[PDB]
Amino acid sequence: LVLSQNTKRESGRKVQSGNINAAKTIADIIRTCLGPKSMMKMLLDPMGGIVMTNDGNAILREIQVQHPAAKSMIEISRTQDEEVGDGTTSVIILAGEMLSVAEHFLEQQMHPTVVISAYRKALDDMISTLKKISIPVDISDSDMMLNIINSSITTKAISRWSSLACNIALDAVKMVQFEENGRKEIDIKKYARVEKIPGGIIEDSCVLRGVMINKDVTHPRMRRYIKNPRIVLLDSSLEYKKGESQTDIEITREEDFTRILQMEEEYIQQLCEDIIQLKPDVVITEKGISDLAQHYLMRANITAIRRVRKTDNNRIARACGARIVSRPEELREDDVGTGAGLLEIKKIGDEYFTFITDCKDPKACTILLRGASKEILSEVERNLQDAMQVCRNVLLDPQLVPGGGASEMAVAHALTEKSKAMTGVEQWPYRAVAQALEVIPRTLIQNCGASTIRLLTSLRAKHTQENCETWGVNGETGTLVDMKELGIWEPLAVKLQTYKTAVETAVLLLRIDDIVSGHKK
Amino acid sequence: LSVFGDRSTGETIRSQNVMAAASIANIVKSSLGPVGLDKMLVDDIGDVTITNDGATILKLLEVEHPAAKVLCELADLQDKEVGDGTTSVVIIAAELLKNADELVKQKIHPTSVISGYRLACKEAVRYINENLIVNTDELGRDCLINAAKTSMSSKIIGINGDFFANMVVDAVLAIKYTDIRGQPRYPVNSVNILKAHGRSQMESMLISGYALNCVVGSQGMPKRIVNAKIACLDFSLQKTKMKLGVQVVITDPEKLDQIRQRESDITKERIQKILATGANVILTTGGIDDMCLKYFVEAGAMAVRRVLKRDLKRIAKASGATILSTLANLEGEETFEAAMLGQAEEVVQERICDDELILIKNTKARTSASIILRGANDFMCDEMERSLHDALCVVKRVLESKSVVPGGGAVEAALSIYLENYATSMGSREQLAIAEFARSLLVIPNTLAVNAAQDSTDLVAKLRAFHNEAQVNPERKNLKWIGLDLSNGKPRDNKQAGVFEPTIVKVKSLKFATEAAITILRIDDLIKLHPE
Amino acid sequence: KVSNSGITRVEKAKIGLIQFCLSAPKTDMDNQIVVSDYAQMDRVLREERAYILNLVKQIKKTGCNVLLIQKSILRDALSDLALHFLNKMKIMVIKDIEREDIEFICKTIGTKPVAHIDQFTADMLGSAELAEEVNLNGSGKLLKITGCASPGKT
Repeated sequence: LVLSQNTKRESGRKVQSGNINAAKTIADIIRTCLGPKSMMKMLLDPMGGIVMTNDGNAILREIQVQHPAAKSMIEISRTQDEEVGDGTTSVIILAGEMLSVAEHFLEQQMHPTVVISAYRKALDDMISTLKKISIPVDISDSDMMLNIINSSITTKAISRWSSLACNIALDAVKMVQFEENGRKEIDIKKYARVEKIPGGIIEDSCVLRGVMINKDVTHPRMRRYIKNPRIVLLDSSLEYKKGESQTDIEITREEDFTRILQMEEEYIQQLCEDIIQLKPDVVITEKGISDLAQHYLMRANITAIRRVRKTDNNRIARACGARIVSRPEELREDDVGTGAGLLEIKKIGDEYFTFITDCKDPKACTILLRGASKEILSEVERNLQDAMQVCRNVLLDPQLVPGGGASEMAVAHALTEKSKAMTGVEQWPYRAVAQALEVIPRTLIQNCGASTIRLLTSLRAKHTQENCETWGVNGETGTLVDMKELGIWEPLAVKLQTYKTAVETAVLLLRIDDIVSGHKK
Repeated sequence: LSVFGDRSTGETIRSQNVMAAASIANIVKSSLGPVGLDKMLVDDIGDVTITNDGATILKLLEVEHPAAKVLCELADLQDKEVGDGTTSVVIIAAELLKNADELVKQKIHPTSVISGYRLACKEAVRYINENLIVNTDELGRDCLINAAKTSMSSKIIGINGDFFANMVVDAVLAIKYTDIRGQPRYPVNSVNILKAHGRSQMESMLISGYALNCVVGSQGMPKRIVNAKIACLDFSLQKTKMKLGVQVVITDPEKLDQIRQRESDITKERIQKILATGANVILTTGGIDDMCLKYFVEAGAMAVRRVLKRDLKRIAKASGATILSTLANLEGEETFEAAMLGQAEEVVQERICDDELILIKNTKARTSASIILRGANDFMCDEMERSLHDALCVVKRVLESKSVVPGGGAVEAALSIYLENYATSMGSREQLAIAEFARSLLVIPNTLAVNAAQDSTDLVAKLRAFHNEAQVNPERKNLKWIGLDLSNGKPRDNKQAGVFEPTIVKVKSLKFATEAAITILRIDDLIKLHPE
Repeated sequence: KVSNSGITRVEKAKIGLIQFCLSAPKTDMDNQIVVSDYAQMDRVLREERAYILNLVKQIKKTGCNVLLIQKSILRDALSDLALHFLNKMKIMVIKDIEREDIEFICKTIGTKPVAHIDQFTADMLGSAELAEEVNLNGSGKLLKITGCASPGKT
């Protein structure tokens, strides 16, 4: 025994071929999932549930692997999804085909590093080219935004609900802008809560100008319907609490016991009139609520809700503009819940809910998803996540790119020109990258079901013409279509991060040349 | 006659040790030089770790044979001292051991070999100090970029080497530090490195300041402050305990309420004393309670909890704030002074990869440098941060010792022939050890070529020929040169090419390799003990 | 290793080795503060602060600048608050001195220890030409005290 006693090793071209095979398989298991013609994939989770979704990221996230490079690709997919939402419908496919053409230069005995340098030059030129072929677009103009969203979503199940989806996403994203950064305000996608409630139909789902609380009134008396409520956020518990410093009491005289019993009652009262001094209407807390304080608030005709999740508290506060408070004696009218157009408690069926709508200028909002069943609802919300993500990306960058593979073909002939002007050994890898790019439109074609070779040739030949870069591939017709009238547009940053992570995947995998197992630590 | 294990002696154990050393060498033989190809480890459970830096590999690789553990520890030490050369030093040690044994494998008495090795190391370091190149005349940023990007190849980032070297040199010059009163020492690891998967390293950004891997404690509390009011506080923020044993006993119930009242009012007044100073930013390794959070929101200040101690110490050094374990004074009363405050132009939490991290820009007291990495996966990001840490290490060496060495193996290129000539001087048997030292040390070009996959013998011969010519016709100002390359598979002048390495790398490398050879070669028997 | 953040090198340092802990006074036999009243809270807090303050103030008044503290695993070691005072007053400080090392140390630097406040006096404070924390091992840091006017035979 020398090295580690049951740690395997493998070396060289075998390792490179194995990793390339793994990457190719990873790409392959998803190649059918892309495109407006896309398939619909469903998963068997380890612990019983059912998950069905087109989105590649979730598909891969429900994959465990043994070969490592596959795990690397998995993480790559999850990163791209996190950053941009979609493109993962394409990113891993592009990376896999990139690698597949890449390996062809290994048996050329072409050492990897020079190919890597070629890839880096390729990425630089691709970024430049895409920036040259963008289109800036207004952000205020609503219907163009809706068109963008429809374009980015007409690949998953929500397509037939495109109008509702686009309106939902636009409404949600537009009204989430924390202007406190001067003119550099940032939107956030953790206040845009998504709630899945079964029953009803997709058409019933709508944007609620407020928050959803899956709780109920603590006592019968509090009114379940209020026009202009005032809201107080009590982060602290509203009841008598442990003396944190392990206090103790040693009474001697009879009255003392009943007196201390009265004292906690009195403290509860103190908190109660401290609250009511501000003339509130609504009491919210993440902690519990004493039934005695509940009594006093009832006597003041004040609605109280108990034990709500902290994130939910934050969202409510952002909804009615008030700020959370943990000290009733330190309560300030500046945190009065002004800005709640209506307080209500309905029944969805066997369960109460809390509606706080019609805020003056709500900055927080949750979306009410009402469909058929929790798994389809989860698919819907994943699609909504992707849509609202790309919408926010647009609100960060007003630059757009013609998708449908059109940009890909533009990049293709651009790199072809650079290559034929760029003599050297690295030339062949460069044009190899160019050719590898061509497969996104290809996959579009097969998922459509048309003559892939002739269609692709017509596309490429069409795109040698300088006068037009907007020629792309229609999802359903399977015919060459200029993208402008078709209107499938995408945010620039999407496709940027797409290629960028792709070539990173390429370099990271191509540098690998050996395997070692069994670390046991 | 020992229970629970046998023993091995002489030739068997010698060959075994060489065998293990060669094994360890071949483990990393493929990860050195501007064409080095990185390693990666399926751990046991999928948490893989791509890396080409040898010391990392050795540490993460379990080892059982003794001599191999010796080599692993040597690699770890080298990393603790240089940062690269774990690319090289392990190979050097193994090759020297191999040839030394090959001498011993015949008969040759080991201690003679050891003495020859000692002489070889001393001669070699002296000749290097006669082979030194000084950067003081050379342009600072120029040679810094050169050394950086030289280290940057054989790594994931060598392609972006130019950009990365620019960033690294900017950071290191921005982390200047006045030492013992006579030294401009530059602290490695002072620059902060944060990994963030997502965009490419193309978009990886240098921070003219310091960066925090923390978040805003209270969502209602603001996000950006254009003012520099930054206070540090080790002292945690809770409604205080009695903190040792102090039981509270009540014989008059009338006061329990007021007791509880101050149980929080103590923290309240502490906070109010802090804020009345006007500090708008507070940091705390200790806990932060919601009681304090709401007060801060009502004040609109900045609060961060559970920050690592090193980070806040760096904050104090940058902003000029004072680390405060508590509030106190030369007099007993707990007060707080604005003089304790540190400054920085603007402090922002920003969302990178849907995770909010806290930035501190342009502390006026002392310029700080932090670097953010952007990449595809966590694997590439953390391996590149290892790379960058090595980069900062080597640049620190360059600045600390105004002295540079031509890279690409010119070192042993010269050393082999120079020691070859010097060998005949001794006249003993030890010149045989000297010659074997030289020939073994000639391994670096061999590995370079094989990893570059061309005729290695021919490149090595051409190198030796050029250097031997550099040892004829002592008018060598037009006959002394230096260089070797791989990308074109033919020699060059690395001095012109910019391929440079810091001197301390090769110096300490050869010294430690010599020590390792001395240790392992003196072995002649292992005795095993099966455990209790 | 050192325990003060900010002091690394001291020149003309006067050394003193102290055994009694620097923390809240905890008696050999079981003791406890009782709280029953109003001013008890702040009187406590203010007064352990005052006690530690008296300790450190006398320590400085002796003129010492380098502190040595032995193990007191049985009970409280040097308190954090006292460390704050000492660092405020710019005193070199070290925790965790092994009991077996104490005889060697006092032989070497020529400084008899002190186990109570009163006995701590400028008479016993040893002096050494230089003392500081070297930095080797990259970050493995070590203590040196070179040069002593009272040359220990060790």
